[PDB]
Amino acid sequence: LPPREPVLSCRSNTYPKGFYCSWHLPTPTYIPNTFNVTVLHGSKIMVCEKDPALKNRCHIRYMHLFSTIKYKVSISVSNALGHNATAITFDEFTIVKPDPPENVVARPVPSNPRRLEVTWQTPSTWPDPESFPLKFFLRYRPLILDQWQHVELSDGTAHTITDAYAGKEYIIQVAAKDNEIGTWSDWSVAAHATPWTEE
Amino acid sequence: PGPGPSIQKTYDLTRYLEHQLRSLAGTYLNYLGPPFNEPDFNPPRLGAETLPRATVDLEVWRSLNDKLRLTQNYEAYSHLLCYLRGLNRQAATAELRRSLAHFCTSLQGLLGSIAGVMAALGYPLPQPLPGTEPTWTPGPAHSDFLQKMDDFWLLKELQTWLWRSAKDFNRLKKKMQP
Amino acid sequence: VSLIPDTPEILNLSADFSTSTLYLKWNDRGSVFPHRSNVIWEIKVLRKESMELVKLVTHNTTLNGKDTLHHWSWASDMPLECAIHFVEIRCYIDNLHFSGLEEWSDWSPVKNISWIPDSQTKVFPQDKVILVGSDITFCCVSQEKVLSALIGHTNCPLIHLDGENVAIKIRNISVSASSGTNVVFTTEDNIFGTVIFAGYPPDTPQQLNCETHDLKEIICSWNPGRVTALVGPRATSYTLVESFSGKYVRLKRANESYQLLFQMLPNQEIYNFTLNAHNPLGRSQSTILVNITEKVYPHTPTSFKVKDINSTAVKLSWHLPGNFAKINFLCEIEIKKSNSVQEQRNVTIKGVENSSYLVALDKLNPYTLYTFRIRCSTETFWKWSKWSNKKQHLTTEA
Amino acid sequence: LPPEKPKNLSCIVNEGKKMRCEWDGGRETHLETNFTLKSEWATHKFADCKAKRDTPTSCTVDYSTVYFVNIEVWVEAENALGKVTSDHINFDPVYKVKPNPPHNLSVINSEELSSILKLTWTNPSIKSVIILKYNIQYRTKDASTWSQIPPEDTASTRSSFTVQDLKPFTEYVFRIRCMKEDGKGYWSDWSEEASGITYEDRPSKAPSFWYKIDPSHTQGYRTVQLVWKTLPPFEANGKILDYEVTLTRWKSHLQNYTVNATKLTVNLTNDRYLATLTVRNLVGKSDAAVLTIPACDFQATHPVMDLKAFPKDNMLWVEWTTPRESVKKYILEWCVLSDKAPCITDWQQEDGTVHRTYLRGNLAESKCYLITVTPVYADGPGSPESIKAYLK
Ligand SMILES: *[C@@H]1O[C@H](CO)[C@@H](O[C@@H]2O[C@H](CO)[C@@H](O)[C@H](O)[C@H]2NC(C)=O)[C@H](O)[C@H]1NC(C)=O
Ligand SMILES: *[C@@H]1O[C@H](CO)[C@@H](O[C@@H]2O[C@H](CO)[C@@H](O)[C@H](O)[C@H]2NC(C)=O)[C@H](O)[C@H]1NC(C)=O
Ligand SMILES: *[C@@H]1O[C@H](CO)[C@@H](O[C@@H]2O[C@H](CO)[C@@H](O)[C@H](O)[C@H]2NC(C)=O)[C@H](O)[C@H]1NC(C)=O
Ligand SMILES: *[C@@H]1O[C@H](CO)[C@@H](O[C@@H]2O[C@H](CO)[C@@H](O)[C@H](O)[C@H]2NC(C)=O)[C@H](O)[C@H]1NC(C)=O
Ligand SMILES: *[C@@H]1O[C@H](CO)[C@@H](O[C@@H]2O[C@H](CO)[C@@H](O)[C@H](O)[C@H]2NC(C)=O)[C@H](O)[C@H]1NC(C)=O
Ligand SMILES: *[C@@H]1O[C@H](CO)[C@@H](O)[C@H](O)[C@H]1NC(C)=O
Ligand SMILES: *[C@@H]1O[C@H](CO)[C@@H](O)[C@H](O)[C@H]1NC(C)=O
Ligand SMILES: *[C@@H]1O[C@H](CO)[C@@H](O)[C@H](O)[C@H]1NC(C)=O
Ligand SMILES: *[C@@H]1O[C@H](CO)[C@@H](O)[C@H](O)[C@H]1NC(C)=O
Ligand SMILES: *[C@@H]1O[C@H](CO)[C@@H](O)[C@H](O)[C@H]1NC(C)=O
Ligand SMILES: *[C@@H]1O[C@H](CO)[C@@H](O)[C@H](O)[C@H]1NC(C)=O
Repeated sequence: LPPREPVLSCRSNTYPKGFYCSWHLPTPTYIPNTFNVTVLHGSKIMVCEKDPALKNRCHIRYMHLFSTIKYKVSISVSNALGHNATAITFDEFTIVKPDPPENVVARPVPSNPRRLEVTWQTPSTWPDPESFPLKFFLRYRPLILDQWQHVELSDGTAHTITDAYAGKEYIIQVAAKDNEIGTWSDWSVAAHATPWTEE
Repeated sequence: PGPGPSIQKTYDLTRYLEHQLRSLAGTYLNYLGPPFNEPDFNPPRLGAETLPRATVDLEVWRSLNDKLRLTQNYEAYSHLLCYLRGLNRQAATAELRRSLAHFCTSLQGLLGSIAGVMAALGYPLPQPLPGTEPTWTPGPAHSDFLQKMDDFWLLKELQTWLWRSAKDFNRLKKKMQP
Repeated sequence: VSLIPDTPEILNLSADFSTSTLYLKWNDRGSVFPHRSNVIWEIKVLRKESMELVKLVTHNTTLNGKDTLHHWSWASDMPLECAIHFVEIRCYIDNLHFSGLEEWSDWSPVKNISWIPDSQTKVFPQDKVILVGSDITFCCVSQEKVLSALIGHTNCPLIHLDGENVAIKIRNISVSASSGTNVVFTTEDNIFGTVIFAGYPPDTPQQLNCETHDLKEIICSWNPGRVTALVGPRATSYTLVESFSGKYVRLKRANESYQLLFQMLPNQEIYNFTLNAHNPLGRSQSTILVNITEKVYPHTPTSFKVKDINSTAVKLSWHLPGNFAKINFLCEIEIKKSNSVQEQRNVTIKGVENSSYLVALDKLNPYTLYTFRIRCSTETFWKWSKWSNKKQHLTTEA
Repeated sequence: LPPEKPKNLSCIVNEGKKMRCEWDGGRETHLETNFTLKSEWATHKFADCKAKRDTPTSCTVDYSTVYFVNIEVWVEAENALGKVTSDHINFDPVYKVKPNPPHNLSVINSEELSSILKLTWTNPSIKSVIILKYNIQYRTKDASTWSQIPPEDTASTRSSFTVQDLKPFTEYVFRIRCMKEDGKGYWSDWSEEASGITYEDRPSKAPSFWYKIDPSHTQGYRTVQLVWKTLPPFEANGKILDYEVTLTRWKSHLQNYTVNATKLTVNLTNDRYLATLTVRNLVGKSDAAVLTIPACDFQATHPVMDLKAFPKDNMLWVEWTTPRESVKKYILEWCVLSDKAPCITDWQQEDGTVHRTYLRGNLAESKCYLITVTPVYADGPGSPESIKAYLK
């Protein structure tokens, strides 16, 4: 089967460091292919030495910040029945998307029966969050409502839920995002906590 | 009050100015140029070479200590304010000129607040003499398309400079208080 | 026998690169022919290796055996900096008293002009304003290859030229916004483009009426017709022209409505206000007569009070600025009762200088909650004036 | 007359809109009282103002309101007797911001949880500049007083909020105003009152029930008239759809009905029965009651004595003594006695431990009321006891 037009959408996980992305074909092929990727970035050359865990990742490394130059990449496929290529351009500000935070736990308070404490941790792959302020998005919702409540938070790794119920548990899913550059990331894995009840 | 509330007020004012600049840039791109709003239209910059750039490395950005960054930001603010006044004298539209004058006076107030903060931190460099060659920058004889491209590049550079200044203020807050 | 005309020679050729108009002149050798034989002169234009775009024939006759120099002009559809152009001339003599064969003259040697590159401008023309829907072609001179050309999201077809030049054919251009439409030529690593403006000629100014507050200056207000779609440095310019005194006032470009200023000259009393509209596309004029004595509009008198001696009741006295020492007034006065009756009457006054006036009343009434209101006019039949503030300063009763 | 400089140094700032700074007029001067207002940013001075001739109390301050800047304003007094200024005040326009009340308030039912009621709204364009604290007030459409939510619960900016521990089947209205987080600033106006109902919350209360001992004549089967009162709106928590009863008979035998109307006609026999009812809400069945009818040959079974009735304050009152062993339920009936006029039997339910309870109806005065009290035991009721008592 001849190769088709692949999909090329890159994403920057670390803003101070470089970025990485892959390329795949919509229709699979029964024979192996050979790929060659090159970067121009105006009038320059990029090597992006390849040493990933999963293939098709050369880990392009950034060199300048706030260069106001639209990054463009061009891929090329090869096959015994044909050879196509794809060139996609973007910017160094739209592909910025951090990783979902880990170690998201909650704990009730013994004094108030309708208050919960949520404390999470910053992603390890992301750099120092104190230098680059992040924006967290907490969503607390019971296990039977199936209606998420969107609450935007400021810089901080703590939240005091004053809307929690006294006889039902909740689930918390928090995301990660820079202050003014990039879009929202994925949510957390899971969370479970019960409120305090006197007996 | 000291550097406590002043830096927070400056950061909030820079965020407000960033939002206002985003709105004004959307309006300006929707208004000026049919091939400017919906298409990409990324041409090589060969017309604008006098305005200061905002291309710095991470190490040279972390090496400075609250002085060279402030001086360079003041110079860039003065130059971009002069260029914005020139663009205001160039444009002719009632509501557009009103919003542009509002943005200009807000940027002037922000520059005055930054100068007051610099004079309040106890640094023996109140106000060095800036420029005086581009202090007016009269409009030369050029083409209309060249002027539009220069204005677009100036808006892009001003947005990038505002973002870099916000990030530098965040870095200063991280390096100074804790 | 067969008579053939002498081979003509091109005297001098030139052109203007600003308006893209060709200039051609030649002197026919008519001194060797005493008869007034009709000579048929035809001109042909050829570019990019003899395309033979358009032919043109000009019929004339020699002047009694004398060489007369004449000039001929022609406007090309494309700028001169787009390609090279050659010019050739030939004639055909026609004699009445000859029965032989008359064969056309031989073509003159080739004559061409080449635009030497002096500026970095590569797209022609530069800020040209024409009538809407007119056909205009652009040219982009360069040394490398280009990709395509378009105005906006159109991708119009391209036409190649002899040496590394591309031209486009645009027909029936649409209207333009406040900013001129932009055309570009997409190159491999660069991009070149210019701006073109397409607007409408200035419409005839309607509703030309002129009123005056005082007899010292004249103001006129009207409204334009269709929009010219040319705002900024190329906006319209209105100018007033006087008949006898010859005075003129220029409009200051700054809206919906506007008013001009014209200082009055004494003892004229007759003016034919003509409005001239200047525009690089069209011109319009409007002649409307006016009477400085029949189009008078007084102002509202201010700073007036009510006071009198224990004699007959109040005598109003208002202050109306201006110069009305020659024409009298017909200021009608109206007095209202305690929200029941409002009497109407009229009094006359003479001409007074920049001071208050003198108006007398007779047979008034006690307090009875009376009020006052003034409204002045002119002896001529025209519009009235605006009202003033109401006053109720009444004298004692009983 | 002296200039009489203004004072009280108090005025507000609007969210980008035109702002007027207020000052006190003072006393009767009437000497060309036309004040002027100045502005200063310590680097650039704004254009001065001019007091209005009609009300020289407030005028324009700044055309383009800028936040986080030190604005110095002072009202100067100008008259014929010299000139004088007033006291200076330094304030931040971001502190005196008067925001807009949140619009588009709506409450919804998520998953039929009768305990929590969520509410959402849209924050104004000032949410990205200042932190807003909320104070929600709710009340019943019938009541005229409002109930305030603790302010310490909504002290921070939030997009949604849920009010818990509400009453079932009662309509609530909501309005909210916001201001700065710290408290230094002027309040905002009240938003539009948004309607909204609560959840269903099926009633956990057994409705009333009472039967009749009418003397049937068809040599056996007795026609008993089952009559029960209508459940109150607050005690029903929703529209009453239909009633369901349950009849008990000999072993391995039972019947029931689901008639929409509140009236049933079921036959009887010469054996003991037991009738229970159960009202069905939108979610399911409610609680049931108990009642037995051993009307074959039952005895009075210690009827209640010492029956006295005297209204003695604006309404009739009934009192009696405690029987020998115990009482399970209490029930009393009454009607109007006159010259050839049929009276309907109206009654109500009372607990066993209570021996005095005033009736609830729409009775009038100057009429003869025959209050009949009948006890309720585990093996049938007792003999009725009637007594007459007027009202006024
Ligand atoms: C590369 O991919 C394109 C599209 O994915 C292929 O284009 C197809 O060509 C065939 C034959 O001309 C057409 O019938 C299809 O409609 C085309 N697909 C489209 C237009 O989506 C192309 O053949 C591939 N290979 C090369 C060498 O270009
Ligand atoms: C076009 O014009 C040029 C003038 O630049 C002509 O070139 C001349 O040619 C004659 C003889 O052919 C020479 O004697 C002149 O010296 C030339 N002039 C120059 C070089 O400036 C040319 O012949 C004309 N015709 C064409 C077809 O090019
Ligand atoms: C240019 O094209 C427009 C349409 O794109 C022409 O406008 C039409 O004109 C005809 C009569 O000439 C009308 O019947 C149509 O209703 C018009 N259509 C529109 C959309 O306005 C216009 O006439 C053309 N101009 C020239 C010079 O050919
Ligand atoms: C009215 O005023 C005009 C002002 O120019 C006088 O001049 C005439 O202007 C018109 C313009 O349309 C010309 O056609 C005439 O030829 C002008 N006349 C002269 C004598 O120059 C005009 O004369 C005045 N009218 C009268 C009746 O005097
Ligand atoms: C929030 O609720 C208000 C009133 O409850 C509604 O406002 C309507 O907005 C639309 C579009 O702006 C208008 O056409 C209507 O006239 C408005 N009123 C009504 C009664 O529909 C709307 O549901 C919400 N408002 C906004 C701005 O989203
Ligand atoms: C990449 O490598 C292939 C063969 O490995 C070669 O044909 C191609 O020219 C190279 N460059 C690009 C941009 O594909
Ligand atoms: C203008 O009006 C005056 C008086 O109303 C009159 O005498 C004079 O003839 C008028 N002028 C013309 C040109 O009719
Ligand atoms: C004037 O002062 C009073 C306090 O006595 C108080 O109403 C407020 O601070 C001021 N009111 C106005 C309208 O300025
Ligand atoms: C207002 O009062 C001042 C006080 O001296 C006076 O000078 C001025 O003429 C008055 N009127 C106006 C319009 O300012
Ligand atoms: C019949 O039952 C329905 C609910 O099932 C309710 O409208 C009412 O109890 C009855 N209908 C009428 C018209 O009374
Ligand atoms: C009434 O009896 C029917 C069967 O005859 C049964 O399905 C239904 O659940 C009963 N209703 C109640 C309220 O017990």
